[PDB]
Amino acid sequence: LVPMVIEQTSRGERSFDIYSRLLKERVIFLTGQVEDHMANLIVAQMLFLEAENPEKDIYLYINSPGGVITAGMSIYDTMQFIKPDVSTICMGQAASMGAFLLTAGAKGKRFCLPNSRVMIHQPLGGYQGQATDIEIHAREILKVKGRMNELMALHTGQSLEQIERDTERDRFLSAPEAVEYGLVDSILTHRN
Amino acid sequence: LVPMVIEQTSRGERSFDIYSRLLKERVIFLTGQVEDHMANLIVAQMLFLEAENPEKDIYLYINSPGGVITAGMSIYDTMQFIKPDVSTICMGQAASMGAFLLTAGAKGKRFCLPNSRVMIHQPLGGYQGQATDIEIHAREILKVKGRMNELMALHTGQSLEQIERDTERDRFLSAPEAVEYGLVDSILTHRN
Amino acid sequence: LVPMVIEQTSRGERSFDIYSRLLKERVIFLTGQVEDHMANLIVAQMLFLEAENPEKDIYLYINSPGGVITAGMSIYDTMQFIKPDVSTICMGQAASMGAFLLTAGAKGKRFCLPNSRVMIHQPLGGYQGQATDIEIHAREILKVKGRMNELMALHTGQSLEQIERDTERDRFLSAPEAVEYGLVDSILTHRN
Amino acid sequence: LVPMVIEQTSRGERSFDIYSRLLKERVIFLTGQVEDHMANLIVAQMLFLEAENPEKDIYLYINSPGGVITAGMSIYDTMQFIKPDVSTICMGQAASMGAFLLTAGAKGKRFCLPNSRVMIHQPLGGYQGQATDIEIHAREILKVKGRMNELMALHTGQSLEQIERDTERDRFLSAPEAVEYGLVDSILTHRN
Amino acid sequence: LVPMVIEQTSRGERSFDIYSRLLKERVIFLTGQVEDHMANLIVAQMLFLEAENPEKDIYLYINSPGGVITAGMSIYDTMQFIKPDVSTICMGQAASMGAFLLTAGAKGKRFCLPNSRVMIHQPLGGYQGQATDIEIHAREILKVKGRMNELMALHTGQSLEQIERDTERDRFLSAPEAVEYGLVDSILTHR
Amino acid sequence: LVPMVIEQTSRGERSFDIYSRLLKERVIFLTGQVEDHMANLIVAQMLFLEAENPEKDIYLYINSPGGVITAGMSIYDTMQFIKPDVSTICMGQAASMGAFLLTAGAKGKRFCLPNSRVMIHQPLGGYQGQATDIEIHAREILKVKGRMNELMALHTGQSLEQIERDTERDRFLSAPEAVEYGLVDSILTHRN
Amino acid sequence: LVPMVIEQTSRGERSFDIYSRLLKERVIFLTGQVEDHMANLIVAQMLFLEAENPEKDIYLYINSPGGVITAGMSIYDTMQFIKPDVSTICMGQAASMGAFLLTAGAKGKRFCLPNSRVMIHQPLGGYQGQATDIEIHAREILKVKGRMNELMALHTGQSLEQIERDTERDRFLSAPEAVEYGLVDSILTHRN
Amino acid sequence: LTEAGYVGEDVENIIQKLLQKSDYDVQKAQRGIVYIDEIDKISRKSDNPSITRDVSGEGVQQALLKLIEGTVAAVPPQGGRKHPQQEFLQVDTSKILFICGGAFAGLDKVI
Repeated sequence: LVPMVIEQTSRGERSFDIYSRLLKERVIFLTGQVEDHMANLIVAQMLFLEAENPEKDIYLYINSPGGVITAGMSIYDTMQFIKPDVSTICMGQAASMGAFLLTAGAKGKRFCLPNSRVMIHQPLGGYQGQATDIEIHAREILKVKGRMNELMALHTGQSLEQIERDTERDRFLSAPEAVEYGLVDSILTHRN
Repeated sequence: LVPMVIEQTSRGERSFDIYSRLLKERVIFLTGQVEDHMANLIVAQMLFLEAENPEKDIYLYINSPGGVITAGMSIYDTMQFIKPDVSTICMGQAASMGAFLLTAGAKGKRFCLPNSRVMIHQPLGGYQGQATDIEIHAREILKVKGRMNELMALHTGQSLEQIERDTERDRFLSAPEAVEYGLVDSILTHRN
Repeated sequence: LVPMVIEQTSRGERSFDIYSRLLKERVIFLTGQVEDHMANLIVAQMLFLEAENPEKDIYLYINSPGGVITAGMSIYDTMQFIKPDVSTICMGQAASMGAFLLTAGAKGKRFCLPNSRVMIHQPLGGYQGQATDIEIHAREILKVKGRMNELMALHTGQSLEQIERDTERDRFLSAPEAVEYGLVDSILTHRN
Repeated sequence: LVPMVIEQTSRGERSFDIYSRLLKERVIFLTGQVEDHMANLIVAQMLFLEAENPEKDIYLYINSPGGVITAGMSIYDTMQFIKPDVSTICMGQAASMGAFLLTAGAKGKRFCLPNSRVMIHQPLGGYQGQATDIEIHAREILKVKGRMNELMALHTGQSLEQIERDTERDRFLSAPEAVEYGLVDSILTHRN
Repeated sequence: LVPMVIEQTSRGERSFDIYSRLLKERVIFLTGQVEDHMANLIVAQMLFLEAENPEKDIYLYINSPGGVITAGMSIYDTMQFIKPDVSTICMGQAASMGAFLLTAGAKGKRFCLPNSRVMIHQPLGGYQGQATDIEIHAREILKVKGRMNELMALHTGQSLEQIERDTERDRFLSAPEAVEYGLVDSILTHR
Repeated sequence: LVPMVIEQTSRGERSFDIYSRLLKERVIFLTGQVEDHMANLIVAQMLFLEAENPEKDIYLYINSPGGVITAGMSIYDTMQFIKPDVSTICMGQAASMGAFLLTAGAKGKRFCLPNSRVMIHQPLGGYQGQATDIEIHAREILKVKGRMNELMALHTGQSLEQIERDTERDRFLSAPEAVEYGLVDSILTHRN
Repeated sequence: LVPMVIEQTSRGERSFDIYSRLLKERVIFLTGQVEDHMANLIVAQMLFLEAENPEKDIYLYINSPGGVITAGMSIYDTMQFIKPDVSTICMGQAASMGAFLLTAGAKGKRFCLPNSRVMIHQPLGGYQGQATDIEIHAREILKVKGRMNELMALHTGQSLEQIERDTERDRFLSAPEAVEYGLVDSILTHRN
Repeated sequence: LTEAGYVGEDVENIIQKLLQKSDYDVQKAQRGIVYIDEIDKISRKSDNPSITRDVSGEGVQQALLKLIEGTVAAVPPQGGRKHPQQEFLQVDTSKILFICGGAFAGLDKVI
């Protein structure tokens, strides 16, 4: 059950759900396995906030175990397209897509909690059919792997070859380790 | 759960769901497997916007893995029947039906994100029964394949023969490759 | 989720779902498998609109793969009973029952989209039990076959013998072919 | 889903449900398998209408395949108890229990659509256990059979002997045949 | 989908569901298999109506093929506990638990429709485990049987011995038979 | 479905649920199997009523077959903590946990209906694993048995030795038997 | 379901669910298996309440049987980051994750009911695949175990070595034992 | 009473009633006393954005402010609406005591 909160506005008081109240403050929650349905919902929130104030920054909280590659790309392309800077935050964990979207945030505004975890791995996929069709689908996932490693190298700042070596197998990066790798910029330990 | 947003108007503040708020701005969201139920919803949204302002251009975001052919044709015919130019955008991916509807958009207003993945294939179907019935149903899917390829050539501009060869098997096209093929007109990398 | 739209009248702003807003304009949506519950809903909408304005014409958008025969007869009888002329429009497809309702529309007001697919077949049913009971149910379904064919011949204008021959096995008719057969009167290619 | 409708009254605009709106006009919808839960809902509707205006008639629309006898028998006794006459209209079909309620309507007010199918059969049930219990349940269902046939003969006007023989097995009756048998009075071909 | 009804009064117009509108008239709908959840809901309706007016009679429409014995006792005890007389009307049928609640209504305010079927039987139960535990549960269910028969005899007015022989096995009854048996007071044929 | 009720207030009529309306009168319903979610709801009601009037008593109607011990202890601790006296009432039955909460009520305000059936038994549980783990879990459940028996003796007033003998196996206590045993103070035969 | 309660205050009375009403009083209910969805919701409540009054304390009721580790760290980090002290209360039980959050409360503001239970154990997980991947996951979970023990030692004040020995196997601690261990500061028996 | 510029009424009419007893003599009317009943209805409505422009409520209070504290108030001669009419009675309310009595229903809950 989602709770409802009251906001003391000039034009009386209004009741908003906990998530809608934070949406008004340019805060978007990314939780659970990434999919087409939820991705189209985050895209709508990003576009709506852009209209209200393009200058103001948008905050994104990433606590997810990963998901579909295509759905995540819609969010990534939307973030780069919109003028406002998206400040990504990692709570709990950030898998392959959660980490890719995390590092995709604006330079200097990527954060992670001290006890948070990060995990980066190469894409996973499969196809059943004739050898002819297998070769086709295999070419794309290989191309997607190279495409995702190029973008991650850009944000992290590391060489393309280094990302390939690490992404070959599942790798776990702690919050301080992520700072050195370049996925995030700083850690939010306490409010200052 | 869809968040609720407040819209400020002269009459006063009003509460709208994230999807309805964007509908007011002539934005229709196509998501998930295409089917008769969601198609009728999109059709109603298209006709509603036509009555409000048949001159303004409509927008149709396409992030779907494909689906039933018949449901898609209802959307395609509706887009062509109405006067407003339908500007299709590809977010995440666009399969056979998503691509057919994407390229069906108004000339010069078809777009795709840089990391989107387009895919086109021939129709898929099957039937179990007597040999006489099999021949009947087999002839329909062939007509559908020929009819769908004819329309793709009209929008993309490629020859009918080339469409048949390329659509014989699953073909994946990146955003830049789609521009050359003719499925889309431009790419939205950043807001200018 | 169903999007909500705002209607502006002298009384003030009103909020309707996308389906109810179209119902205000004498538009009824027939979608999916025909059954007892959905048929009663359509019947209630036809009667409600009759009271509001028995002179204006009602519209029915048929996109369905067919269904129960008994439920369809309730809709057919209701259309012929009420004074308002019912205009039937085929979107996507119209199977046996959808086609019977499509052709049952008012003479001259039956329309179909260009890429629509119409299919007409004879009734199908089954019974398990004693031979005596089988003879009863077998005779009943044959009456329905003859009764349905007699009504189709009236609207389409084809001879009863011709309808019986074509309906013996599944027959797929395109939008132009349907015009010749008599199921529909004209095609709605573009807004004029 | 159910489409909302607006009723224009001097008090102000009122948003009603499609079924609730018809209930205001003394129209009750009997749809689907007759069960205890839906029967109590119909009973409540009848009692409510009786209080509002016991003089005005009530219209019961029957489109169902039958069901439990105990639940259906609670509606029959309610119709006979209340002072206002209960008109019964058959849409689509009226099986064993649906037919008993149809013929149970007020004399001269029972109607049937031209293409509706009215089927009547004897009660069916079963029990598992000891021989002593089987005798108890076997005698009970037989008494119900005689009870139902006695009432059916009263409304239709046919002798008890004829009803017993005809209802020994499933018997399908068309709308005109039902008039001669006595189940209904007139056929609503067209509005006059 | 339950329909909505509009109540018009001088103060204004209010919208209520069909079940809530009838609740204002002290009408409770007992339906389906008896259980703790549905019984708790009926109990809440009895207490609410008692608070509104402890003098007006309450009507209870019974249509159910029995159910859990413990849930039924909650309804029965509640009816006797509250001052208002709880009328019982049998619609469709009233099995073992439904019949116990039907006959439990206030004397002279128990009704049944002409075609209703009333069936009474002894309690049903089972236990799996050690022989020692079986003896405990067997004695408990037997005590419940004697207790229920005693209560039924009191309301019906039949002797306990007569109730025992009749309730040993399923005994289907009709509305006229129930009147002479004592389960009900009169039949509501017409208004 | 929960039926809503209307309450008349100075401001005007207010629509309330059946359970919420009774909650205003300091009435809480404990029904069904005991578990973590339902227990927190009861705890929230006890605390909420404490704020309204810490002096006025609370009426808890118990009808349940038992459940989790940890969840029940939260309710028991909450009852003893708050100032208002909790008057427990047993409707239908009260098993091990239901009875523990029943007898936990304020001395002199514990009631039971005449036909209710109370039952008390020792805790039951199980663990699968290594012998070492079994020793730990066996020690914890035995402690719970000793702790629960110690509390039952306090409320009922019987010796600890007598409680252990009776609780070794299931013991069914009627309403009069419970009064002499000490579980309840008196029977609520009638309102007066 | 949850009972709606009305807040009696000037400028109009607001009706809230019992959970939302307590949220206004800075009370959050952490119950059930810990997961990403429930933990993310609690994070919003913590951040939301911080805006109203960073000085006032926030109360958290824990009746959870444990859960995911990543979701728990999202709450633990949020508790530390927000300036208002988070007062934790144990109701019913507090397993490994619930206990970690219970002890994570501000020093001197950790409570537990007298009949509450607490248990602490090492993290449990599993992975299926190649030996190379197993080494990666085995090292990751071991680091988590060491990290969790370090934090538990800090709050409880116990030595890291002692925590390791005690958490090797499930260890059940009663409310008084928890005080000596250091998980909680005091017990709430009765209101003063 | 209602806010000025509306069809309901004007607060200046209060002095007209006081003049009837005073024989329309402003000299003695200035030393009179006044009683205003049902003042509770003039209270502001709950959470009003003020776009409604309350005339029956807040508008009445704003006009009475200067009247109670004391100020020359034009009074029509007899049963006439405020208008460019040259004839107007200037009555000072500085010495005219006011006693506002009302039943503030619901105030008990507030206290």
